[PDB]
Amino acid sequence: PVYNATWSASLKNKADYVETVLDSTCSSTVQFLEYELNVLGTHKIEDGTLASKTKGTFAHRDFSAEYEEDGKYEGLQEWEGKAHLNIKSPAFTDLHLRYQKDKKGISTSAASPAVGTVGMDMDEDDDFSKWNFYYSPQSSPDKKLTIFKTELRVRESDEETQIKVNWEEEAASGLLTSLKDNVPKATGVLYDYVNKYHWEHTGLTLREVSSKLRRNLQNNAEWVYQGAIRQIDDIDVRFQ
Amino acid sequence: ESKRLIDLSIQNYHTFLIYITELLKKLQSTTVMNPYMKLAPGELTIIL
Amino acid sequence: KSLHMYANRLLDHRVPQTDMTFRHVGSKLIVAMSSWLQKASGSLPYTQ
Repeated sequence: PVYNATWSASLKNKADYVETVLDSTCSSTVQFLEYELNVLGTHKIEDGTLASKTKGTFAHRDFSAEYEEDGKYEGLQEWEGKAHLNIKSPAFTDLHLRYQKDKKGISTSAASPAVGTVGMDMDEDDDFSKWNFYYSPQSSPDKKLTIFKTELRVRESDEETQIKVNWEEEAASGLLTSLKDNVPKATGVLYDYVNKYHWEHTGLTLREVSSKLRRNLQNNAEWVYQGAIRQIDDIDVRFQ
Repeated sequence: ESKRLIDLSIQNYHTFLIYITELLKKLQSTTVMNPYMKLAPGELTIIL
Repeated sequence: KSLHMYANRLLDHRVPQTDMTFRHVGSKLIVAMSSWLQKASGSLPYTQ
């Protein structure tokens, strides 16, 4: 009656494609300890190649997680598709991750309302290749600060090859400033989080509970002290 | 204290990279062997 | 040429937050050594 949890799983085969359904939920006397998690994935192996589509979504008091995957898997080294993650957290900051992969380019970045957008892009080709690691300022999503860059270029004339490595001190300094500024942002959210749970259960803050502990310590100290004083008189009188 | 540490880190990092670039430039001036190295502020290019 | 480039390397680099190159410390030690030498007995033009 206090706690009820259900885990339901099912694997089903339907001719040409497999389907995976997972469910999990819990009912609790605790408000922040109840949830429902769900995922669905359809899997078709077409003449040996795999086409994959799956959705995984989570629901809970302090946030909800929602992930989408799509793509196909050719051989063991060729996955082409997209992966998108989106997090809605009332308890903390939200996040949205996007991953992309095509046969000639890999692009992915994470948009954080505290750090900003951090991403990297890999363009690959026979006679050239370029790695880009950039940080877009939280205050300026329109520009990319190149944290680092690599540029491989094999010359089609002669046997020379160029390696060009570039980095920005500006990007590093800005990211460091963003990180040092993010410290209080996490501190406050976690502090209010713990106080919220203390309220939900006993109605007290963390500081209120500390004060209660101190007060009880003082009360017990006096309870001991009074008897410690009384014993002296007891001993004296009995000796007399 | 966390913010102070990060501030000092940025400060010394910047104060240090310029000296590193100068030393790298002086070192690259030493030799002219066939594999040619080109040093630039915030960048290095390697020809093989 | 090698000694020149080594001297250039030494002059061009020092730790951050200090702008005094180590060559000044070297010159200080050389000055102390020369003072001791002139103090030493048995002076010769080769000492000069």
